Amino acid sequence: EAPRSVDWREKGYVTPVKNQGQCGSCWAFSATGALEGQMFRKTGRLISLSEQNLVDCSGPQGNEGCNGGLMDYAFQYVQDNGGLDSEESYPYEATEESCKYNPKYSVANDTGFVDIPKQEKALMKAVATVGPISVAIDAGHESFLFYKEGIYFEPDCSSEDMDHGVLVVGYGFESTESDNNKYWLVKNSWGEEWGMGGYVKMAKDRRNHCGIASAASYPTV
Ligand SMILES: *[C@H](O)C(=O)[C@H](Cc1ccc(OC(C)(C)C)cc1)NC(=O)[C@H](Cc1ccccc1)NC(=O)OCc1ccccc1
Repeated sequence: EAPRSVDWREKGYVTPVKNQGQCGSCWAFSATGALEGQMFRKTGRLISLSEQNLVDCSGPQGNEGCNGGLMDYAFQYVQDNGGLDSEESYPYEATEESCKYNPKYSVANDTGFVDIPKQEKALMKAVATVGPISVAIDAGHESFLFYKEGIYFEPDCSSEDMDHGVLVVGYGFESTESDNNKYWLVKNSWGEEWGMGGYVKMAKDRRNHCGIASAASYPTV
């Protein structure tokens, strides 16, 4: 099943890499990334969404602002809230502020989310059919912090204890690397100076490396 390569950037699903700065807001960037993709699918307009709106306002859903949160809680907030503001109307400050949500500037919405079954084959299918997917990974490693090029593979990685929300925008394979040659194409939120222009190729089909298939979901819009 599924194409041998997918890349939602080339279809215009994906906003430029952003930078969460010194705020534990990775979950919000992964969520706005998944939502940006699904709104684009619906409407043909690609609009950067407000991570700050999610940071300040999705407390009721269970999120903890700059201290952490889950993508599904963010999707739940957008639903509960009846909308989400744009990045330009509600810009990123990288700290906890009073919730400033103004429905007058809502440019997005959803009707819940879908959690993907915990298998890479299932992630493959969802990426191929739906668009960018929110995923969490065990990013807690020097080798990840200082990642720059190639297919990321970390022997001590965990498939069960993930700590970092990112966005899978596709998958592929190295004509270079073809032995364990496949990778997920992953949009991170640490600015463009990290990894490959802010992106990382995570090892694909290596028995759920770093837990990339263990917490995948997307908003239904
Ligand atoms: C976000 O950037 C995260 O990475 C954060 C933990 C963390 C690790 C390392 C850093 O340092 C920098 C890289 C420099 C920023 C910062 C923060 N992770 C979360 O927010 C997690 C990850 C996750 C896992 C699975 C699904 C979604 C997201 N969410 C979280 O920590 O969950 C705990 C929780 C919070 C609130 C309520 C209930 C549970």
